Amino acid sequence: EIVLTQSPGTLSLSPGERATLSCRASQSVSSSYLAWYQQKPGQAPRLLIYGASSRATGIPDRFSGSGSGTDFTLTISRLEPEDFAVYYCQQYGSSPCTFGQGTRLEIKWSH
Amino acid sequence: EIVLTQSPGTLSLSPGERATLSCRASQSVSSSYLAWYQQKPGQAPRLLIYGASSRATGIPDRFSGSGSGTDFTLTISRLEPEDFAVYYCQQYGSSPCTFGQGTRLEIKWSH
Amino acid sequence: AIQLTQSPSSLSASVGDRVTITCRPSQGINWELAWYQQKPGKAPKLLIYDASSLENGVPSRFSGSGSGTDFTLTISSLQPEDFATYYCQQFNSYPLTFGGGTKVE
Amino acid sequence: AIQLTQSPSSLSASVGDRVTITCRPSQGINWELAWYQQKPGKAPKLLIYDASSLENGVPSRFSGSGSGTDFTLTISSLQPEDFATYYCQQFNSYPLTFGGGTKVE
Amino acid sequence: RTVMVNLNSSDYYNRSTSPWNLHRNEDPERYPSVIWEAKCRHLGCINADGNVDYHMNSVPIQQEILVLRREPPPNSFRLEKILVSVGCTCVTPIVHH
Amino acid sequence: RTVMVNLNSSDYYNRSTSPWNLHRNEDPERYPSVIWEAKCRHLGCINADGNVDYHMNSVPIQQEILVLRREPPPNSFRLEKILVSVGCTCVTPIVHH
Amino acid sequence: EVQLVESGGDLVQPGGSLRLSCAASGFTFSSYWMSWVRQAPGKGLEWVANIKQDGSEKYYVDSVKGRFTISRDNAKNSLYLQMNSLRAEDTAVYYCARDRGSLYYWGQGTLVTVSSH
Amino acid sequence: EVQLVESGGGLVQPGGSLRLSCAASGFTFSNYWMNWVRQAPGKGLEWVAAINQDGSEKYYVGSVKGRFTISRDNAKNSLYLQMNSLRVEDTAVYYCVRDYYDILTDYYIHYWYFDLWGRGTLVTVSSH
Amino acid sequence: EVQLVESGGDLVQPGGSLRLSCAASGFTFSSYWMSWVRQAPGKGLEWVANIKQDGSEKYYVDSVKGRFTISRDNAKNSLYLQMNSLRAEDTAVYYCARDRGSLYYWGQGTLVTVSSH
Amino acid sequence: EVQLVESGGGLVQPGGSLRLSCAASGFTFSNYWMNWVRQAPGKGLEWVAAINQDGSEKYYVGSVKGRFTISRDNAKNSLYLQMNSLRVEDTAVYYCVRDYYDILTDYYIHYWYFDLWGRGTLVTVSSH
Repeated sequence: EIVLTQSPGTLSLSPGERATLSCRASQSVSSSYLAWYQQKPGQAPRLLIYGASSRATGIPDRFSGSGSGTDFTLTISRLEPEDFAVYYCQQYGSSPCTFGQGTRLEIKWSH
Repeated sequence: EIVLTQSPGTLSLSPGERATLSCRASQSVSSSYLAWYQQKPGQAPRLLIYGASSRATGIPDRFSGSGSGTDFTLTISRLEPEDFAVYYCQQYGSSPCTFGQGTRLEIKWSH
Repeated sequence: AIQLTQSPSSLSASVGDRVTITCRPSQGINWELAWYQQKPGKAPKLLIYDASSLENGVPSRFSGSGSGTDFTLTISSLQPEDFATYYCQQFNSYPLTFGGGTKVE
Repeated sequence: AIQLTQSPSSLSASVGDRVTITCRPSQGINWELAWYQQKPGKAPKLLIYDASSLENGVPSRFSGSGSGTDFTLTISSLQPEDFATYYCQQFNSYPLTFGGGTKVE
Repeated sequence: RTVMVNLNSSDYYNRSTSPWNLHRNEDPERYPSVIWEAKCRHLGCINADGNVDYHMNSVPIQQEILVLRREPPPNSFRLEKILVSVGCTCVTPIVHH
Repeated sequence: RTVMVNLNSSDYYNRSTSPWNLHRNEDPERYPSVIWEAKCRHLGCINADGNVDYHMNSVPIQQEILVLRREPPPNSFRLEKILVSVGCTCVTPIVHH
Repeated sequence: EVQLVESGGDLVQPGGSLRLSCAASGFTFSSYWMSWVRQAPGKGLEWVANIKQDGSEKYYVDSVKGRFTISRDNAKNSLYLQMNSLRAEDTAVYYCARDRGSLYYWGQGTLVTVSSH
Repeated sequence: EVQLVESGGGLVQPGGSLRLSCAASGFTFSNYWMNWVRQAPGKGLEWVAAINQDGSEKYYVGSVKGRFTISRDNAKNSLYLQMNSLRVEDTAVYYCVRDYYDILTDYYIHYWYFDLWGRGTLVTVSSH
Repeated sequence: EVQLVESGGDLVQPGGSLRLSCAASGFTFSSYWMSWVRQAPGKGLEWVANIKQDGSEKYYVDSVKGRFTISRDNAKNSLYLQMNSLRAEDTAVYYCARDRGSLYYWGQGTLVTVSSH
Repeated sequence: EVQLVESGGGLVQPGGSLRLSCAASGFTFSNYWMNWVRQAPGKGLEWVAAINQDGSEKYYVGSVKGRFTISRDNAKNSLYLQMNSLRVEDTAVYYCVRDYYDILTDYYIHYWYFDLWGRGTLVTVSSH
């Protein structure tokens, strides 16, 4: 099985800043077959990204992805409080499909 | 892969005694598909046992086998000095076929 | 030489239309008829062989029927990409021949 | 009712012998002939269907030939286990019928 | 139309990771009258260790074949085409181009 | 003898662990005149991670089929039987009964 | 595996009746035709009758018409042969076999002896 | 508007049985592969089972072998999960999801990622 | 993948000669028949010639007999069309295609213009 | 009398190539699957490669992918091992072995164990 490890566990940034989330794989992920989901508190997950870099429909351009093999990133620009959610990566290049344990994103005030 | 671990590493017994050699597997071996080979110093291996308990042709009845799953034994009775050899187990129930690291059998005089 | 006659020479239709082209050989063949689609400037693409068998990768909207001296090509629900020229061809006897064609606009 | 005639009624051979049994229907059938091997006290075993096709699990030493009114069963190299009675049967028309048999000793 | 016609294992079924059994199919009016058809032994596949695995599936390989068939009826015949299970393969939900 | 005769995917090839390609085979004198035949893409099998594995092998599933063939020649026909590669399976050297 | 088990064979006097059973297992009984083939002691094979999956078609050897009746109970995976007005010539081991034309699966047989004593 | 609506969740004793249903609307259900993904309370997402368009192919996570069964009724536009011999570890929020697919060169390309999620249904396996 | 690349097309005067080439790749060239099909500007398709794998059999459309010669060099994975005594009617895009009866694999074509100026 | 006779072994520099042959006599070679098993000096037995009766199936240990090739010439009653891009770790005694087989229900049952062994041929990969 491909084990996906996400970083940081919890990320705290201010509105307007840029969040970078990592997804690392135990073996190379085939054909960049890596997706990202957003799960806001009390809601079901929503697909954000597919194929490492393509945006799902209705997803704004401030959400972006890149990566290949064993390392992938999800970038969220112009962070808004509504972005408070757990973000999961999921590969679909090896059977069974697997998920990372998630990155908890939280918005804070800057001193 | 099925990893086969043999015991003891070296076994020293006197002529006429009975030698017991163990072959343990990391996962259950299918259909008792476990063989034993004898490799005398300076010679190629010779098949002794197949299917855990059946004797190969020309093999005397003082060589016997038993076992299933993850534990198998090879018994050599009326030990003779000519029995000085490395004995290997080999499974053929899972791909790739694998061998144990061997048991070195040596004959000694009794005090 | 077997002469192959197509009908109509040309035609006009819209997306979703059920289009039917007809090939008629000079002498009765068995199933030895093939159908082709040619977009302008490109090499033809084989749609049907053995009068009724769809080729590898051809959409199911294309279908073929016929025997002897009457053969048809059908496009159940015409698509924007189906606007081309269609040719029938016989492989019954040498020289192999094609119909005059049918333009779809 | 199609009558099936076998020849010889019985025969003797040794291990390695090339044995040939002959079935002859009253009226010409196509390929609708089957061949069976019956050891004493046991149910028959199907060897051949469609006059010449070997059944699943049957050794290649068994072969079948024939058409219309002449049909044969061949055992290329007779084995110690092939000593049995062989029957032909037709599936051309009702009632289905069998030949009188051939004993192999 | 009518045409006149004249007339004429390495045991993968057991060594396959998607093994299969053969089931007999007989019609005395069809040529071939007997067709042995494959049926997958499992839902999943056998892994290298000989265990059933549900990360993959055994699926049958079907094929369209020509058969002769008596009409209606043993003198005249019809050429017909039927779907036949030939063996099994092991698939996963993933498309590897 | 001569008999008169009247006349009439889930994409496993990519999702299979023993994937295959189709190769065209044409004869204008044969019915079917076109037969697409399977060829295994690899010597080994694709494992669950998408990598080639040589602890197993892709092998083709062959089948004996009926075909019509012009004699010698388009009016008279001969019923013939040929060997055709339909798909691939994944085997190992081990027989699992 | 496919198994066919005949029963019912007995010693019966001429003019008597006997009902044979054939119990099937290892296949979907309702999907296949079933047959009865008999063999007189020291004699060859003789096809008797067959029956369609839904029992809507039955076929008989001339010598058994009127007397014998083939039937099946798909629920009970069983084939039947009701043998009335039994004649001496009916003495045979009766076998049930699956399918019509070429018979691959057979039972071990059941013996029917028609004799007066 | 596309929607997946799960039902069937509840509180069961270990060893208990439960059946989850998920009703699909707004799309052609028979065109999609469907999965069950679970999330243990306060924990991550884990794949449970997959089923193709006609249910001729069923895939399972190892932890549920011999216990769970994925099924579908394309006429009822529903996906099911028969959960037998339930364990405390099966305690999670169960989501039904539809798999993305493309039609390229007129071949159906299934992709094992989820473009639509249900709201989820809670399954609590506890003896006390 | 199967690729067929024609070349050789030029502007030639009536009575002239031209040799067309068709370079194949993606298949065992020596295992297949090859064909030439032409298409006059604004006109339909016309089959010209074909050639057996070993080049032992060639077939021609009547209008090209004597003049045109189909040939192949399996070593060089190439099909050829030697076109002598060129007539105005020979003006067409010439395509090479693989096989005989139904043509699945075609090249992009090479243009031959027979005109006096 | 049955025999397997290996040849081809020697001393090579890392990166070197070598070809081992093994000649079979006293039996019908084309009836057997054949393997190459190796033994590093003073160490255990390790499987290298397998080949079926007609060479339509070739199996390999992962450590030799892209480097070794098993082959056979059934007319020459010989088995071969083309060893390219040799490494110090390939230093061993290479044995060719024949696989046991049964004919049961008139089906060929191959068994991945070795009822006959050659004397072996030494392959030393060393730069100094």
